[PDB]
Amino acid sequence: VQLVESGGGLVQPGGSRKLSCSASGFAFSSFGMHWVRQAPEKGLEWVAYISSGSGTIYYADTVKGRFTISRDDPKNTLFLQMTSLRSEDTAMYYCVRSIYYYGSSPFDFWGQGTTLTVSSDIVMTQATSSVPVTPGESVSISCRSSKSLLHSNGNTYLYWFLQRPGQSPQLLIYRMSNLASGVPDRFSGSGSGTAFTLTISRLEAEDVGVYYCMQHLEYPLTFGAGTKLEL
Amino acid sequence: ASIAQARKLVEQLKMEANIDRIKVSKAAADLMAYCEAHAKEDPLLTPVPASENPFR
Amino acid sequence: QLQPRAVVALEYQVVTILLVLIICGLGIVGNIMVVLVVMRTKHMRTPTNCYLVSLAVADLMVLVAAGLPNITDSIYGSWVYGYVGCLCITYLQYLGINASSCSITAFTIERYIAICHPIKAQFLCTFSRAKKIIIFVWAFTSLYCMLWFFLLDLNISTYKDAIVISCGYKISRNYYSPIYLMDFGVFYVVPMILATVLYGFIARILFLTVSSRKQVTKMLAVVVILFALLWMPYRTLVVVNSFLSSPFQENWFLLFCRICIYLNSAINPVIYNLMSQKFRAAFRKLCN
Amino acid sequence: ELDQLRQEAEQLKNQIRDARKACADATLSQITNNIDPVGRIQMRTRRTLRGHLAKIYAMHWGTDSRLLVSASQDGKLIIWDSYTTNKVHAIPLRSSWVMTCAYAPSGNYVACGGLDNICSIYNLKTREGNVRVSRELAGHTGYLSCCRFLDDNQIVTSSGDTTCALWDIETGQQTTTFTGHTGDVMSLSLAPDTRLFVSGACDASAKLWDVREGMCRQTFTGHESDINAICFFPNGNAFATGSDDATCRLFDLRADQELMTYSHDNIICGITSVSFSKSGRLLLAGYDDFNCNVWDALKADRAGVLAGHDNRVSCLGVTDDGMAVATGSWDSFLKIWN
Amino acid sequence: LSAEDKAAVERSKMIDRNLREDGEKARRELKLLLLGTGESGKSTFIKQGIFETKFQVDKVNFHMFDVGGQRDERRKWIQCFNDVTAIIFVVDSSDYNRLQEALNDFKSIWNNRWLRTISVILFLNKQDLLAEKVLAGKSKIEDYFPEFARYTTPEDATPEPGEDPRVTRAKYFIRKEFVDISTASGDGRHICYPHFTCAVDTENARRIFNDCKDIILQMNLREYNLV
Repeated sequence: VQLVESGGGLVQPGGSRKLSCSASGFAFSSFGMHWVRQAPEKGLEWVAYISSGSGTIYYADTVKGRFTISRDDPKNTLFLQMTSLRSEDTAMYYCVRSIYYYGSSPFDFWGQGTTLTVSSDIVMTQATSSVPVTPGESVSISCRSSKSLLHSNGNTYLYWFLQRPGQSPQLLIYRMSNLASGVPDRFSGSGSGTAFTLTISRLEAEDVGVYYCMQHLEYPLTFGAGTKLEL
Repeated sequence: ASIAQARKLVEQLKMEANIDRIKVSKAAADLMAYCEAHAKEDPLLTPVPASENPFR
Repeated sequence: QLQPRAVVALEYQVVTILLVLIICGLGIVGNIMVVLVVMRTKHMRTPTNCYLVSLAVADLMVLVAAGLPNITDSIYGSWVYGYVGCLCITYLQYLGINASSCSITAFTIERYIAICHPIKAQFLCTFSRAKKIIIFVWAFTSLYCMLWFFLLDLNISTYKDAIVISCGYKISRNYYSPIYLMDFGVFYVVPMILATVLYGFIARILFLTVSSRKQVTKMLAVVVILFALLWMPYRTLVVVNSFLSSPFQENWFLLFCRICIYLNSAINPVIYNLMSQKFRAAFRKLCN
Repeated sequence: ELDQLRQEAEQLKNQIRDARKACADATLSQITNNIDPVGRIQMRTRRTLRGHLAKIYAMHWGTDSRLLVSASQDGKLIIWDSYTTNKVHAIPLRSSWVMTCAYAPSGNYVACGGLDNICSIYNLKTREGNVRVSRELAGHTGYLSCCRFLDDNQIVTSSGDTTCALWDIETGQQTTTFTGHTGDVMSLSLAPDTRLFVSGACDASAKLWDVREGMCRQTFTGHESDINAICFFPNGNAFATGSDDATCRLFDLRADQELMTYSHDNIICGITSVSFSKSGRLLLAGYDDFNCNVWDALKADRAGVLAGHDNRVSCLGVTDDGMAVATGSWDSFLKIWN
Repeated sequence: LSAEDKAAVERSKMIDRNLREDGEKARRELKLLLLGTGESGKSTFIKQGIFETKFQVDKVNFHMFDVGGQRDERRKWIQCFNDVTAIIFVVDSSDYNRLQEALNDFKSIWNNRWLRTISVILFLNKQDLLAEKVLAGKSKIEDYFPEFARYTTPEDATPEPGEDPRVTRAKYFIRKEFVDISTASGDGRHICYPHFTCAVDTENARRIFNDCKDIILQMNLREYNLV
């Protein structure tokens, strides 16, 4: 499974530029797709979403009316049309895969990303920012939500992402308790409604990245500030 | 030759004859005890309220 | 006119009441019978049953909404119901007598397609297609009968000794030639001509187990003749009256035409369900 | 030569019959006559599953009591979310003549088969996002009857010949062959400990096999026609068989005897599927008269009737927690009862 | 209620659309089932586990199935071949030793409880070898059937213009056996269509098409309340 994105560069304010992401190694038509914005020295932000059959399209409030998302099924590529660019859009843009059936892990694969340079919601709070760590120890990362994420159907909607330095974000835990495929059994998650915690046992050198806390109860999707573990 | 089939049938009957069988009453008592021990936690036999019914 | 009204000599009374009670009761029980048989039995999802329940509902409408006011109008002489009574009861009268004809038309067309083009009918005639045809029939007839809503009235022909109220027409009778001519045209001559032509095609297909070919042709013939003959008096009277100087009431011809209506409605279940084997097997499995 | 063997076989059969007669000290009905009856069971249809366009021939519940797999003659498997009636997956099949379907206890794979003589195993959890055939099991010489998973790697299949097989999915080979039947094997049922299993065939007999040794242990007779369904008791010491003679029979492993016979004078149609409740108190049987009946297992009295299927009820299923019963029939509809 | 639930039900609706499209595509074909023994030649009678055969006559798609490798004694997989358009039974003629077995097989299929409403198209393959057998003598059908001593050919039906009278009597007796078995029961729900064919005939597809039209016509004569 490979996602290759292209179309970035330096754009003067008020211009227009189109981003494209090429997909291979999986059934593109059966998966929904997102666009996620990283910011230069800030956390992740959600941009847009298109469904598998393009029936439903969602946009962030900061890009509504100026950004357009489209999907090409015969030619497995995804397009993001940007109009009326401001200096606040200078960031790195990621394409994220999603399928959304019962028992699935939506935000499973992320793209490499493209660097673009110009010139009622749920607040997800990660109070701690930097935690010094030593290999072989156990640490916990907390998360708080303005609204309870426990649904009447018994599912809570919490997603844990790990972003190693110089790499794309990687899914760790979905629905607070289900471990993602390829994730070692060191990681574990627990919580109830509003308070959440990600538990890591037997810390290794590969866990030096920044951990993010995401909700999926309602649109728009919101991320946490980010907690960094430093050796 | 049918001699091999006859020998196989005879051997199978011989190994099926030497089975330690118990009386019918003991098995009936065991089945009744199992049914009575699990009379609860049987939604079909004992219906559950609508709050405990995922198919409401 | 003359003050003392022409009174029933209590032969007209009894004869009218008994014939209406008999025809309407038998037709009502037959139509309820076919609806119950097709709904209670498991395997009546065929398009034929869609057409025949449409026809049964239309015939029940005709009976309960047209024949039973005849009992009251006979015993009492006037239309003892009200303005909303005339509007609603008469909407139901016309809606039934037109929806019966449309159901007959569509069933004749599908009989033709199924007998003369069997493989195309197997690939084509489904239950969903039948449902679509039926709902289109009912909607396009309800629109016409709303047009009937906007034109009825209670006419008062009063003698100096006693009064008579029978609900009639808002405007003059001679302006009803469009409604009645279009009614005659579509709902009488298109099913009659279609039935003759298409059932003749069916017969020429069948003639070329011959015992299965024997009774079906006479059944088709009796269906066509019954439709044409029993529907001619009412429609022709209604069209002729819209072009006369002073129309023809005479109180014994109108009985004739309305009895022909109710006989058609009561006879339809017999000739369309009871004469078949599917319905008889369903009644046997249902009712021992 | 052959006369001595025939005489010895007849003597052995007489000895085993005498052993059964000597072990029949009492009747189950006489013992259970003092037990209070279960009363009237009134189950209402709660979910109706639509989407199949042909005759449904097999179903199987998952271990989580939510996911459900169904097979139909249109050539597609559908995985259902029974709580929300959603279709999780729709798996095309190379052969449209499918007669069986199985759901793995781990929930990772499904299996199907039929007139193509091949047991096809499908992988449901793949990185590509689609359902793909893992391997096609071949080696049977007859139409593939019911199949059941032991774990993620072993499966037990029954064929239109007189043999059953144990397969290794990792290597795609037949590890053990179970011979002894003289007719077409129709149904399978696995013991809760997965150490034994029973097979019903068209010789009006049922046999008990052990998996690790491949040797037949017990043989059960009493039916007058073809056995179509078989199902273990929850405790694993008894099983019930449905046949075409309008009769359900309860058999015993420890006593090796017929224990109870379930029949009615008003039932003249064969039996398609047989299932138990969680406690074993209720026996549910699908019938050819478009209905499903609930039988008191101990008292052999009818408890209730399930009606609402317009064609032959072809399969039955009860969830592991025993909350609901799912019935599939030839009218391309599956209904969940509770 | 939840966003994931809405996405799941949208996926279910897409699956529903795909299923409806596939079912509509597969609906427009007629399915036929082919039976007969090894002697029959059923493999080569239409020139154009499970064997698959497709042919088209007058823009109508036919889908014929042959079940091979199984046992012909007991056939319990017939229940999955219910609601087919027709069943094609090919009989090896000129083989007097297994004519009784073929008649027994036809009787078993005709009286099956799952084929009460399914008609049978009967083919008597390679009538040529029958012609040389009845013209060359030394092979008496009288020995295998004692009824072939008082039987006379019907005066109504007519043979081929060049056909010998001796061939026609044997052909009519062999056809009469199957017709008698067909008419012994069935209550008129399903009928049989005899046909004489050889290995070099190219009109069998048209025969099947005409018989299928007759079958569907008789089915709609009862489905639609006419008979």
